Parts: sequence; structure tokens; C-alpha cells
Amino acid sequence: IQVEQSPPDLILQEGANSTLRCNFSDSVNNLQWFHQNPWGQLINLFYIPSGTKQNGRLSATTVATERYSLLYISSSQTTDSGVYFCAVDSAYKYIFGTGTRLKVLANIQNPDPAVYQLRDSKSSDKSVCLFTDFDSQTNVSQSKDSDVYITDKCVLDMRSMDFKSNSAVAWSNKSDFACANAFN
Amino acid sequence: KDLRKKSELQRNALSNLRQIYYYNEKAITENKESNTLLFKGFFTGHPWYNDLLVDLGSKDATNKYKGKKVDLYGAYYGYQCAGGTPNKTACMYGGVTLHDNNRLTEEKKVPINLWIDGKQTTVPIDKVKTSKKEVTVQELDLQARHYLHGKFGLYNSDSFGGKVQRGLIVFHSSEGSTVSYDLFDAQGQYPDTLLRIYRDNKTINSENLHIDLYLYTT
Amino acid sequence: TGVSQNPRHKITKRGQNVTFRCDPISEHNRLYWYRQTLGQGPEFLTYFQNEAQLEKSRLLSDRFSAERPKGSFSTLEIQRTEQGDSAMYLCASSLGGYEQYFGPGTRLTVTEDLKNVFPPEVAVFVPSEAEISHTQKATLVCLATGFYPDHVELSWWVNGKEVHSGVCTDPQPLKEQPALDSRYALSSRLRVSATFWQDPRNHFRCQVQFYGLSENDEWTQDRAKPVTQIVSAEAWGR
Ligand code: NA
Ligand code: NA
Ligand SMILES: [Zn+2]
Repeated sequence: IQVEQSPPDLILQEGANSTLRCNFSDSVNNLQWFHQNPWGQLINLFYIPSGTKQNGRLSATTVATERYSLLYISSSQTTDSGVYFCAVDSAYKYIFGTGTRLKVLANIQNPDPAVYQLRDSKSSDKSVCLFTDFDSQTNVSQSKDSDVYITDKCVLDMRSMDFKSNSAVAWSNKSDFACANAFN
Repeated sequence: KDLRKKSELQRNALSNLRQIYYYNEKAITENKESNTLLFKGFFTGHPWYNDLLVDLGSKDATNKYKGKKVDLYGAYYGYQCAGGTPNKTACMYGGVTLHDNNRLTEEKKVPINLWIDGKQTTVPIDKVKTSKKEVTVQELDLQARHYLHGKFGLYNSDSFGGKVQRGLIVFHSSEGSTVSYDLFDAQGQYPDTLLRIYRDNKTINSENLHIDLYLYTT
Repeated sequence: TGVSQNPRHKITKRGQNVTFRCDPISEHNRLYWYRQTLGQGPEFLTYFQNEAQLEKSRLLSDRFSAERPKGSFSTLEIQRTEQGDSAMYLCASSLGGYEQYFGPGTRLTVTEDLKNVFPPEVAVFVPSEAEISHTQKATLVCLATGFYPDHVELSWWVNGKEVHSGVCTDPQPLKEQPALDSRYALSSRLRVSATFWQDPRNHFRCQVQFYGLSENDEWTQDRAKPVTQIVSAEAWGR
């Protein structure tokens, strides 16, 4: 049978609530919800062919008659980021959906965007461009030019001081490359 | 010569025959007591089963071994096993012999006459052996198919090196009587049906007994 | 979970044979095999219940063979490997089937030739003086470049201890030469206080664990064998 997950990608802010949908084509005797971490490990969230279940911050509801299941995440934290899967029993032979990629952003109190030039520790003239302290809503610049590499944005968190930094890295093989105009 | 073909086998039949004859554990015990014969507490420390349920076919075949000292040698399965303690019971077809006055002074090594496409080949004498006067056909068949799969890849697919497409196992007795099993004539695709050829607790004398094997790569 | 899988990473030449092992939870009677391609969800391959193999999909072709070699494990063999076989091979077990408990998985990479396999080159970048004077913090950048395949694990080690606080790593490694076989690159950040970086007693080391070739792998090239290794770059306090 067929199983579709909605939405395909979800951009969410920290501490906000979210809902993930799962639609199946036929009657189901066994329904399971999973979470896949960056390493590829599939974490069991709920076994819910019907009814309502709650596991702390997470809750799930399956409406067997209308052939759908919902996954609720209250007060979404940065740790919850990853791929959420919905799997159905073909009645046994399990079919997984397309999946939902959760992008939980960090809460930045004061965004101060500043680009910096970093030099290599080892005896070399090699440089690196760092765009730091920018807002979560800021989209990263794609492959603008060949031989010039710009990394996607990642969420950094400090323990001693309650701080959330947003950073991106740029570098080029061409020994002339400037940092100020790199993140356009 | 009108044997069943390996290519005519059902979806998972070949893989399940490989499990039964090469990988799966066999229930082998001497001097034990219990249409069915339930051996409660047969397995100790096993994560899946506790009891062994042995099917003999009818009540008449069961009465011969019920309440008496018995020897066991056969292939056991858990999937589709009916009876005993639910989820913790393994099933077996036949492989039952009376313990008293059945033990041999010296282990009889059953000689094998192997033919591959009409050409006779040698098999080491230690492949099929028993310490029983009257042996179940299952005991000898389980050992012979273990060697065939290990040496020729009997139950491996054509892609995995399995050249043998047709086969016949003949348990030839001293008088002239034969017990013949087609190596690829599979009943269903799961061990509940596959192992039904052993339902009839067929016992044969080990004295002057030899196994005739005819394999065909064509 | 209690489900184990070996190996974690495997690199094979196109046309060679590969075998993966799955050690399920002892009490579980059911064993499942799944194939997961990059971006997509796990696709059903085959499943066992006790000793018996129950189902086999169209994806589990004649080149594939699954078995339970008795009695606490299962194996999956792929013969004459294609580049299309390069996926995450997951194994699950259940005491029903009710709730399926998944293993860590086997990450397979099928390359045209072993000469394509390269270890990474690691470089650590000294924090900007402008950042220290303004934000009162110091960000260290690490660059792992020229590696194939993308089977890497980056970690930061401050004074011999692995740190997680103030650590930023890219979700997936970028291709150096897109549309080919292409070598990968991965960046990482380690943000500490200005006073912490200024202490010359503090040692900062970026570690990149690479999963490449085994001892059994044939190597005929003149360059150093790209075996499973650790490549690091160090920087002292200023
Ligand atoms: Na023999
Ligand atoms: Na045959
Ligand atoms: Zn004969």
C-alpha cells in the first residue's frame, strides 16, 4: 500500500508547537512513529495503530477510520531536529513514508551579523571566512561561484553562558579571496 | 529421471530448505519420555522455546511411543507451530525411536554412492553416521542434505553457485526396498509443510544400508 | 537499542561481494532487513519469524541473500555489487511483530575503483582578533578536505577531553567538484570565551575519524593506503 507524510520539510522556531501528518491508503493493524538522528539511528517514539498516546513533550493520535496519524511536538527544542518517519503494516511487510525533516531554529536574543577572516595555525597563508552571530531567519548563500565553497548554517550552544550562535564558513582555492563580500 | 526442478520452486522455499538442512538446530536427545507427543521443558536456556511438540500423524502411531523410553533426532521449527505453551513451543515431525535395545556397539557410517550427471563421485564415510539399529529416515536425510549443501550448494540460488537443478535421495535397504525423496519436491514454502515428508515416522535398519544419490546440473 | 549491526561502515569495489551481520534482541522472534537510500525512507527487503523466511520484496533480487546462521544473529550478502546498492542497511527486531526496534545500521559505499578512496586533510584556523575585541568570544574553525567517501566523524578535543558545548558541525559534507566519485569537504566550529583561548596552557585539537579500507582490501597504488584512520590538526592558546 501507499503512505504519504505532510509536510515534506518543516522550519520551526524554538519553544513553539508543531504537528506532523501521516496518511495511509488501507486499514492498518500496526502503526509506528520514528525519529532518525544524524548518525542514522531510528528512535521509537510511539506504536499507535489507533487511539491517543503521550510520551512527555511528544503525543500521537491515530484516526483509523479516516486512515491518518498525527504526531505533536510541544515546545520544540534544537535536539528534536532530524527526520521523522511514519511506518505502516500492509494488512508484516512494513512501508515507510517520504518523511518529514524538522529544522528547529535557535532563539537569538540580539543578532549581530559580522564576517571574520581566520588564518591557519600551521605555517601557511591559507584563510577562512566566518559569518557569525546572524539571525535564524537568514538563509545561506548557495554555490554562487565554482572553486568557492560556502557551508550551510548550523546552531551552536554554550553551557556556562546561555548563548545561541548561528555560523557559516566560506573558503576558496584561489589565493586572493576576500571575506567581506563572500556571504552575498 | 522425472524429478522436480529448482527453478520451479516457490518464493521463499529454497531459502527455507537451506535453513532446515544447513543452519537450523536439530532436536537431538537420548532416553526421554512423554496424534502428538508433548515434551514439556525440552529446551533449557533457549530464548524462544520451552516445549517440543512432536507430530506422529495418528493416535495408532503415538501409542507405540507414548509413555515409553524414547530417542529424538529431527528438525524443529517455531513458525506456524500449533499446540503446547503459546509462543514458547517448537514443532517437529517424526524423528522418534524407542531407546531400549537400539544402541549400536560401534557407530555405523552409512556409505554414499553419489552420481553427478551420470558420473560417479566419492563422498567421505564420516558424513552420514548413526548409533541406532533402527533409524528414522529423517536422521540420515538431515545429515546427507547438510553435506550436499556444504559441498555443492544444493539450496543456494543459481547466482550464489548452486549448480544442482535436479536431485534424488534413495535410502536403499539390504532386501531391495527403497525410500526415495526428490531433493526439490517442496511441499509449500515454510517448515510446517516442508517437513511434512517426515510425518510418517519411517524407521529403517542401519545394517547393510547405503544411500544412493543422483544429482543433475541440467 | 539492544540490536547490533556489523560493520558500521563498508567500502567495496564495483562487482565485489559484501556481507553484513545483525545481532537482534535475544527474546525477539522476528528479524527485518531494510535498505535506506540518501534522502528517502527505509524500504523493506525481507523478514524472518523464528527460523523461517516469510517475505521477500522485488528490491531483494537474486544478487541478494539473507539467512539466520543459528541462532543469535542474521546475515545479508550482496553479490556483484552495483553503485546503486550504496545505501544504509538497517536491521530491526520485534516480539510480535508489534514494536520494531532498529539497529545502528551498515553504511555501504560501492565505488568504481579503490583508487577513488582518499583520507581527509585536516586544518585548524586561529580565531579573529576583531571577534575577540568585539564579541568577547573566540571561534575556532576546522576544515576536513579531499576525502572519499563521506564516511566521517568530526569531534573537538580540548585538553584531551571531547567537548560538546559550543560545537557546530555541518549536517552533511559538501562535494568539492560537483557532478563527479567527487571528494568531500566538511567544516566545524568551536566557540569558547576570549580568556579561555588567551590561556597558553589550553590545547585545542580537531579530530576527524575516517572510515576507509580494511586489512583484507587489495592496494596496488604507490600512495599510502587509505585505511580507517584518525587525522588531526592542533592549535595552542594565544
Ligand atoms: Na557416510
Ligand atoms: Na529434483
Ligand atoms: Zn542402492
